[PDB]
Order: sequence, then structure tokens, then C-alpha cells
Amino acid sequence: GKVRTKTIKRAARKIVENNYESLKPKDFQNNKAICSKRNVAIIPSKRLRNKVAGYVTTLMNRVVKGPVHGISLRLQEEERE
RNA sequence: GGGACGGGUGAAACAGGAUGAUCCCGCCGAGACCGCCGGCCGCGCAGGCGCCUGCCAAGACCGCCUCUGUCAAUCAAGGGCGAAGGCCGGGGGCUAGAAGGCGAUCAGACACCACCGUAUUCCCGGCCGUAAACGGUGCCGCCCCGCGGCCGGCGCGCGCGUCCCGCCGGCCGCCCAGGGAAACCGGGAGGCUCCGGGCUCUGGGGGGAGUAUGGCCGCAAGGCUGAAACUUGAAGGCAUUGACGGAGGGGUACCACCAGACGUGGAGUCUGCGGCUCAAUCUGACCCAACGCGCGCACCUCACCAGGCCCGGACGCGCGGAGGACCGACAGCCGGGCGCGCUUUCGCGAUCGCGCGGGCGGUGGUGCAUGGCCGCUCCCAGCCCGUGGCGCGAGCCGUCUGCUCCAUUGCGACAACGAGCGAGACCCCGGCCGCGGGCGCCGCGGGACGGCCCGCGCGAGCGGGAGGACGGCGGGGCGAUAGCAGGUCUGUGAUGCCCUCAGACGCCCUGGGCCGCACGCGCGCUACACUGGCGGGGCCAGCCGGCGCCCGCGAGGACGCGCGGAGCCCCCGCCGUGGCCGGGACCGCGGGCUGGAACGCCCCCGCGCACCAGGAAUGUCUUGUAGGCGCCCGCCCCCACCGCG
Ligand SMILES: [Mg+2]
Ligand SMILES: [Mg+2]
Ligand SMILES: [Mg+2]
Ligand SMILES: [Mg+2]
Repeated sequence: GKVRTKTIKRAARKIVENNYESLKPKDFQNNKAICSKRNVAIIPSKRLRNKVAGYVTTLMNRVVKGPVHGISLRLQEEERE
């Protein structure tokens, strides 16, 4: 469906800014594998994992198109001048 | 002139029309009225004031080195003005329109809507003297934050615009202090319990009652003034939370609608519900949220009706007792029956008898004394905490008048910040693939996420196309806070208080009843036929699952072993629109099963009821769904038109 509860959004944001290097803007498989990785997160279920991965994909392609509020993605380097 | 309707309403009907209406144009008559400009403009003591032209008197404001010199403020009595309606006497007569009449609507409608229409509405002369006559705020006078608009007059400045800087006067808006019960006022409702500028009027809980009785005024209608007895415990103001609205604005759902489908209410019958009857026909529940529901009533179950055995009276005190407490029996009757009772005489042995206290038990009452479990509100999306802030306070913000979502699901803001429950997540089932194991298909995992493309949208997210087993909440379970005088004391070693307790409401036996039938209605079943009924044959399921041989038309039965699945449908024939071979209620002979016991259930021959698709009224439903077809379990000695599947 389209139910993106608070948990999904908050978690996706949190795991994104700490892993911009290990993710990509449109893949669902590599994002899914990263979320399955234990060093970054612990998803007690499967469907939760898939939903989180999908929201991450949307979030990251939104970023690449342009900056997103609430994400401290190290962009200070481009704007520190 | 022209030729058929016109008027009026939500829709219509009364009045008008070939004697020419409605409609077009032109002329004539009379009487009202003064439009758009028209306003947080203005004038006036208030009531009130809007055509052109002319006349008469008046008024506030500003400007001033004009005059006088306290001449002032407020007021019983008294005087004058005073909307609309109304009255007297005269004029006038077009619009509207009290009264009246008539058509509709309604149960009624003498009212609201339609049409006709008198007084009145207009002018002169004169009475009346009331209005939510309201700023619901008396008049004179002083001080007082800030910003702004409009009107009239005067002055200053310049770059000369009907510019900007001021003064007086008036009409308005917002507002800091302060005030207040608050709404709110702030050009005071401020400067007041820190409670004294001057004058006048009014009020003292609610009704009775602005009534009675007097007086004055008035043609009248009526106005001014104005009690008591008696009665009563609240009546009122401003504000808060809910509920409600024939209020507005946004959303949503086949227990709502649109489009359609299948039905019920029509008959016969099964079952439950009220009424009648009876010895009894035991009782709970009555809109959704009672009525095949409280899991199949010949005995039990079982409570109710007519009759009878037993004590299974625990445990304590007093007395008595083996020189014999209590308990059983042949014959022969009475008795439904039994040593139940009776005419008698044999037994047994303290396991006790009687009285006084005290127990046990009871489908006995109260569900309006309770627990627990369910139902409903709710096929809902809502509910709250800590710190802080606003209010004397009940309370409010957080917890949203924007955009999305099935969803208080989210985005984005905000005297709020930060959390939590519910929702989702979660659990079971199914569909595709892999590994392993394997008497019998069953254990562990992968897979789908609004992920890709295109359009939009800041964003959350919306529409289309793909590829894919499956595409956007696939079917179920769980189920928030708060609550109902909802149901259950007849589910229980769950229970408070009552009532019964040795002719028992305890327990056990024999019968009867819960099923009786002039009547009203609730869930279902069978049919009304040819898109069919009968006869013969062929053939496939799943929750899951037991069979051979021999008798008998069959239903069933005697023996003996472990083995195993249907209706619709399809093919060939008969019948031929006839209440007929559709339908199978009712009744008359007969054969069997369960059981201690048929009133119960199966089979065979004959008889062959209502019924031609069902009035006012009403229910359910979106894919393997409706509908049609059958098959298993539950309760159960026998039996399913019911219920779960
Ligand atoms: Mg008048
Ligand atoms: Mg007054
Ligand atoms: Mg005082
Ligand atoms: Mg009084």
C-alpha cells in the first residue's frame, strides 16, 4: 500500500546519512542487503526490511536530485566556502 | 396591428379570453413617489431629513489686541415638541392592503402560498401622548498610551501639488496601562474598600400585579399615579464541557445509494415466538442489540402435574441403653408396587436413641447487591502523561479552519517541547521457486518493496504502461479509554442477603407433561415445470475416509477379515402443455431397527391436499463472488428441513 509509518521514515533517515557511501539512488537489492547487514541495523522482520529499503531508495534519489531537509549528509564541504 | 391562449405556483386551481384577450406602438386621465449617485458622508433638541426653480427666517463651527462684566450649572411644579397605528370634521381615490370573500395544503387550516377587496395609506384643521422612542450607558466640568481614517474652518513651508506640518471642532476603528463576574470598555464601564467635584431621577428575592380601589386627563381607545391578602425557594447574568439541530462546510460505507442480480412477504411443511385449553401444558430473552437461541426433550436429562420409599440429622452437652440402642424377614391380605401398612415371632447387635445448640444440601428469589464471561457503543480512530504557557476558575494549548491517507496515515507550520497506547507492525491459511528428508508430502528458507518507465505534485503522494505466480489493505485471529442499572444467581466446591430443611423445594422410584389447537408472525425446506420429469449407461472431488461372503424386492440380518470416495453434468430413449408421467400433504392394509419400554425412525402396495411465479411492504450481494449441486462432523440408544465446515 502507501502506509509509511513514522518508524519507517525515522529509521530510513537515520541509516541513510550514516551510509551514503554504501547505498545507491535506485537499487532495491543493494540497499536491501545493506539494511540486512548487522553493523548498521537490526530489522526483526522481513517485510519491515523491504519497506525500509524502498523508502531509502526514494529518499536517496530525492537527495541526488537536490538536498533534503533533516539529512545531515556532509554537504557542509560544498558550502563551507 | 395580429390571431389563441394568458395569468399564477414548489406543483396546481379560483378570476381573464373569437364581445379579438396576452403581445407591439401612439395618445389621454388621475393620484402617489424621488431611483442608480447614496457613503464606519452630513444636518437637526430629539422624533426625523433626498425632483427643478424662487422666496422667508434660522443655526453650529472657525478667525479676531471687537463689547459687557458673573449675567452661571442642574432641576419638583408648570409649559412646548413628539415615529407608526388610532379618533373627530372636511377633501381626494393610484398603488398596497387590517376586516371580509374565494382557491389550494393539511387529519383539521378559520394560518403560512395564490387571487379579489373595505377602512387606512395622501392633503387641511384639531385630539391622543405612547415605541427594543437603544449607544438597552442622565447633564456640567478636569487629567489621561500609541497608531490610523473621514468632514468643516484657519495658519505655516516648499520644488505649487486640491502636496505635508500643525491648531480647533465633530464622526469613527484598533489598542498598552487600568478596570470588571465575565462578555468587554479604554474620546471610559479608568483616575474608587488607597472607597468624598456639583445637580436630578430610579431600584431593594420571584409571583399576585402594572391587577383592585380612589384621583387627574381624554370624544373614545386609553394614559399618569398606584396597594394588600395570599403564595413560593429559587428566579436571573456572563462564561465552560458535552448532546442535539428540518444549521453551514469537508470526508466515508452494498449491515447506504446509482447500475444490476438473487430473494422474502404468495401456498404445503419443519422449527421458535404470543394467545386458548388443560392436572401440567416448566422457564429466560422483546427494534437494530428477543423469536434452529440458552448444542437432537418416550426413561434420565427436568425444573412442572398425580402418587410413594430413605435419612445419606456431620460434630458438642444432658439423659437412656446390652437384664438388649437401632436395624431385617416367611406365611396371608391391603395395595400400581416394596416388610409401605396390617394378624402373628422369629432374628440382628451399640455401627447408637431422645432433647438442646449446630450443620450438610437445594435447576429455590433477587443479574436493580456482586465476581467472571459475552454483547453493544464500535465493519468505529480515536485516548492520555511530564515540563512549560493562558485563565480567579470549571477549562484551554500541546491534540492543526492547509495538502494527502481506508485510517490522529503522513507532509508542512504553530506557546509549545518531548513521550506513550490504539492503527500499522504481528500470528494462521493460500498461491511461485529452492534445499533437505521421505511409510503418508512435510520441515527450513527466498520472493513484492508504490521497486522500474512515463506524467504531475516543494512534499507526503495521486493516473497510466510494463515485466512478473501474484500489484498496490488476498481471506481470517487479536483487539484501545470510558461506559450500559444490556444478558447470565438454571454452567461450577463463584458468592452476599432472604426461603426450605423429616408428611422436605434434599435424594430415589412409577406414570403424565414440556409436543396439546377456532387464532396473529420470525428464520428455513419443498414446488409451481420442456433452460423439464422418468428409465438406462459413462464419468471426475475436498474437510477426509473400512471392507468381504451369503440371505432378503427392499430396509435390514448371520458369519469373517483389515481395507477404502458423489451429485450437478455428458450420451441414448419415452412423455408432449393436459393441476398431465409437474407436486407429494393426508389416509388404509403390511414388513423391520433402537431400546427395560415406541408415542420414535426406515421400507412396500394403494389414495393422490394446497400450488400457474405471488398486494401494501422488505433483506443480501462485487471473482472462483452470487446462485445452483451434493458431501462430512457436532449434539445423539434411533432421528437433521438446524449449526460449524
Ligand atoms: Mg399618521
Ligand atoms: Mg430607557
Ligand atoms: Mg463610592
Ligand atoms: Mg420584590
